[PDB]
Amino acid sequence: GSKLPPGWEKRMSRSSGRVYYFNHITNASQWERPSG
Repeated sequence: GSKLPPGWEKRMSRSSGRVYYFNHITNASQWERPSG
């Protein structure tokens, strides 16, 4: 994929903000897309 590892969700920010992805191991979030 695009720099992100597997381990992720497509959470939403404050509400409408963005679908910042969120990892569930490390619980960081981001704009790219993982695929392995």
